[PDB]
Amino acid sequence: TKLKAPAVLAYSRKINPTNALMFAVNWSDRDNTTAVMVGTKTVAGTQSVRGNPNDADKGNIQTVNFANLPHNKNTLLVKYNVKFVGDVFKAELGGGEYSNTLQTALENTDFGTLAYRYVYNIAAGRTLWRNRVGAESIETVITVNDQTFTFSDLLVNEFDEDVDVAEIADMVAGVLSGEGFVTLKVEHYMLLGEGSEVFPSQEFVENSKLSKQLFDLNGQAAMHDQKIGNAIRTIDTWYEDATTPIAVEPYGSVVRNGVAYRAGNKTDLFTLMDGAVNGKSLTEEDQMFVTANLIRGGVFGGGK
Amino acid sequence: TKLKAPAVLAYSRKINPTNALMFAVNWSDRDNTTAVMVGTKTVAGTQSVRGNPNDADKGNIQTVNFANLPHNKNTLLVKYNVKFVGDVFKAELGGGEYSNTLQTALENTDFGTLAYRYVYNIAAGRTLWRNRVGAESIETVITVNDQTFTFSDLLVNEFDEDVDVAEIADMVAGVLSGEGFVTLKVEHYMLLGEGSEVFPSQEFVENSKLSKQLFDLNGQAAMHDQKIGNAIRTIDTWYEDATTPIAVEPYGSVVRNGVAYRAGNKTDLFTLMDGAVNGKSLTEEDQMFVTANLIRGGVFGG
Amino acid sequence: MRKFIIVKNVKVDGINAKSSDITVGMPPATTFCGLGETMSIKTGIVVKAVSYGSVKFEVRGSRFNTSVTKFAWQDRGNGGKANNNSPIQPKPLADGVFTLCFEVEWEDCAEVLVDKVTNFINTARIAGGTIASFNKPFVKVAKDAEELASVKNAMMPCYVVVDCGVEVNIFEDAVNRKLQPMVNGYKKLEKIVDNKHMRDKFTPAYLATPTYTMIGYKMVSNVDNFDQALWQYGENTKVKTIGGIYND
Amino acid sequence: CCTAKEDVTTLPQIYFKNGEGYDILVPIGNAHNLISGTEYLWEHKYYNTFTQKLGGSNPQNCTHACNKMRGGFKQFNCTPPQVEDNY
RNA sequence: CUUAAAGAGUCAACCCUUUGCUUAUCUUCCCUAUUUAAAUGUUAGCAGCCGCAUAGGCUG
Repeated sequence: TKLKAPAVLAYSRKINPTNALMFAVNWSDRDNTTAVMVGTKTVAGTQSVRGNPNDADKGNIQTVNFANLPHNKNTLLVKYNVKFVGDVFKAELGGGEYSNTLQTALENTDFGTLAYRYVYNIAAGRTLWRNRVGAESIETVITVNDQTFTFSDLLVNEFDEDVDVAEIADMVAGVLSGEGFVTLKVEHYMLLGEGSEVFPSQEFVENSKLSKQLFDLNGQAAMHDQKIGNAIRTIDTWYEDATTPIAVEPYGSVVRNGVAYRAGNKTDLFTLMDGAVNGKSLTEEDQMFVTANLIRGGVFGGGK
Repeated sequence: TKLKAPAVLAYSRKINPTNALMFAVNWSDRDNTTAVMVGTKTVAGTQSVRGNPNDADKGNIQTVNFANLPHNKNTLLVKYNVKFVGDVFKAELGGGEYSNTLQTALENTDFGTLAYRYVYNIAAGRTLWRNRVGAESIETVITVNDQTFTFSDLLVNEFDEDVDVAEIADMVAGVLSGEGFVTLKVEHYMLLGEGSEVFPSQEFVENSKLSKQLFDLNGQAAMHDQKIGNAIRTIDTWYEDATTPIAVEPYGSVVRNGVAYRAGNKTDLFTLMDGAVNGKSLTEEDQMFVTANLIRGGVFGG
Repeated sequence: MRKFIIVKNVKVDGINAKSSDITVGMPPATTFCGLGETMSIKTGIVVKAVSYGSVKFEVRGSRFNTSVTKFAWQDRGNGGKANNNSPIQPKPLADGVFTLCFEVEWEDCAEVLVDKVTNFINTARIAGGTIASFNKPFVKVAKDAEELASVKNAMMPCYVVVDCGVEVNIFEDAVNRKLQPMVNGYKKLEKIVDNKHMRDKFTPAYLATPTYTMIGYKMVSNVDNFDQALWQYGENTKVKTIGGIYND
Repeated sequence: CCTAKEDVTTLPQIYFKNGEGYDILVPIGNAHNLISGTEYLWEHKYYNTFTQKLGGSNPQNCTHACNKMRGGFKQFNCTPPQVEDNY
């Protein structure tokens, strides 16, 4: 009767970013780059914890990683690549019937908009996260298919119209809508000032020697591929009471803040996917949300 | 009933100093800077603890880091930059309602006084800590927005009125009370004397061959950005029975003296924050203190 | 005669560094043999053996503890819980730079082989890790054991993996022989009955548990017999080197 | 009590070449190598190892070995040597 | 046909005071550096004219 979902339905991710390496340059001398190295320092502080005042007179010594621009370079340079891949509907472990009728129900999905918002998050430098705070200007250089595009200061929380973002979203939507691949080589330049703190990815480790460990590749500050990924796929402006774009998540999850904007309101990925497969009609943006979840990849479990 | 604070309500710091580098110049030839390098030396001493006189005949060897001006330069030059960042009421991690009603409760905070006292701590040279002792004179240079300002003769422990401090604090308060950012670029020149011991930031290393270790960057003596910052936000003269300004800490903690001038008397940041969100009224100086804690940054949740 | 294709400096970011429950780090030979077989399936080129070497490698985390990856919510019936950090299994990741060499059956011209190889690599991963950049693959050939040495040194520089077998067992050999365990194959524990939940509806399925050998890393140069460093599938659902156990 | 319990969800699945055909392998871990070998590497002072605690936060809900060996299990640190920067 | 397929670690921070490394000292004996040699890369480039000149062409 009802076409139910497999026990596990799995898709691979289709936006594949690399690690972001962090160099230091001068804004008007971008061909003399030097790597930003992770260092270690002592940090003494107080016990300023909301709970207990009875131990605020004691201190706490700590040691942490830190990363800074040198005192003779004013510009942070962040480098990475992003590979977009097609065949966004070939399941990796899910069955045949459910996945194929879903591929059929979603072939009319607005891929131009998804490609635009991906490329736009890349070009405006949302992937730079806290490295955006306090920048004089941000300049993004994207090299794709022997073409070089330059982007100056761009509004991140609005997907404002730009002819070059659209010109790259052309090829990106062409690959996503069909098959093949396309690789963008991305550079970011931020004018922060000589000696400014940069913000590499923070490590999630049980390490008693450090209170804060920054991600490093042979000592050089870097950012996790998965964090750049979480930045790029932040395109969801379609949940109820929508304010700012959030990352494509099956439950609209922002565990960061302790809320999920798609929990228990008929608008989660599984409700909408069961709808799409079982004959129901989908909004253009519900189609976009479900297909963006497929682009995200995942191992969606539960069912029979 | 009560607006409970979200468990992960946190603000990011808004006064961002860099690490300070330590050079040596001559007082009247400031274009010939050479860097102060951290060295290592043996130090032999006595066992002179208050407790045991039985070890008073025993010695002790150590190796320690040390930092001196050369014997041909008489002036220490400390360099750093400080970036002030606005949106001091937009929370980093906390949700909406608690943070939004707190932002509404504090829109009448004296941003002029906050900016003035920050800029003043920078201009009077409090950020130099022990490098201020024994100076024939101190000369501070702050550059901001293609404008240069020089300071000599400023009392560190009093917020005396000064026209240049106020003129810089104007831009600083324009950023802190609105949006945007601004970078003050700071140099300090101290006439200490040739060969003078200088005082970089000290490190802690569990067990090392070194008993006392100094903060260096590529071998050059330096000061932690957090130490300069702690000097910058020493503006709190509003705790009970206040003598001198203390650094803005939610409990007014001064761990170096083992006391907390705002702990356990309904003057801490958490009591005042709860009151402000839950209808109760704050003094003008209490609004200043709470906004200064928001500019400090930190986690304000269970 | 004997043709090889070499791809130097394969920067890979995001490797699934857990090869088994007791080995975390360099991806094992089973992984690179599976990569070679995937290429065989996807291009049609017959892949005799593969030899891989580490140029750079780093497991994420500290010296004695691997990094955690932040699990995102993924399963049905969890909406009443997606407002909190998802529970979390261990999944150590790593980042590295490798040099690969595939022995292939090729009769055509080198340009066609190189282009097909590149077009495959552009669609692949390595042990789950995203391939960020690789050099242009190039072909070499060997008749006698003299040209085999040239093919060998063409991979320079990198540390390749040789199989030095198991004397007592994994743990005793690690302690005494100062070598490194490595997943070399699998042991079938039980046949799986229903392919309702498998990658295939038809392929034979088994619950398995890894089988290991004791390996060593050596500079492709210092290796004398290059066959001792070329890994391929084979007997008893393991993998091994063309030249057997390493002692020249 | 030594009865089998088949379950393949969440577990990895690889193809493996069996005589120019393929078997699907579903790997599971061996209790002996972690209980015994952890104790052994501890006895013989083998330090080239990662410590890995299994069944986080609530181990007793996972396995008796996890429940009573809360310090963690030792894994062979299989990092390879790296080509030095200078060449 | 890769222990395949999937994933944001994030806020904040004063490490501070003080110090004698002291005494003494034999590094000694012996020694064949040898044969031989194409720097090749023909060097590989440029000085003057006409020119609206980084269009093209021409002088021994």
